[PDB]
Amino acid sequence: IPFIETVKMLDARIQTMDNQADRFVTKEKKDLIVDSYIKWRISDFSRYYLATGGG
Amino acid sequence: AARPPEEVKAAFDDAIAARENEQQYIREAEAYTNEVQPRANGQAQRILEEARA
Repeated sequence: IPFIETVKMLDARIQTMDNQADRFVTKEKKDLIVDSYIKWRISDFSRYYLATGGG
Repeated sequence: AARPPEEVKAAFDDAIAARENEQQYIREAEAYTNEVQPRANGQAQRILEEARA
């Protein structure tokens, strides 16, 4: 319906988020520098849009 | 994160490097042994041949 309904688009494709170098402490206090990446998808589009302001 | 301050972080890194250096010293000692023994064998053979001569 014009001027009443707006539309927000959320991409269902898997998003990839990479983490820069950061230091972690092992059990023997040996400092490590770890690079890791995560892949995530949206499960509930309404819930995701609500939880994160504006999606 | 609960990292210690930088000043003591230097000491932590020094401790790890100290572990590595501790291994390196034993490696060099074994190197010295393996180097020195054959020279002793050669000198022994040389003096034996000199006695024969």
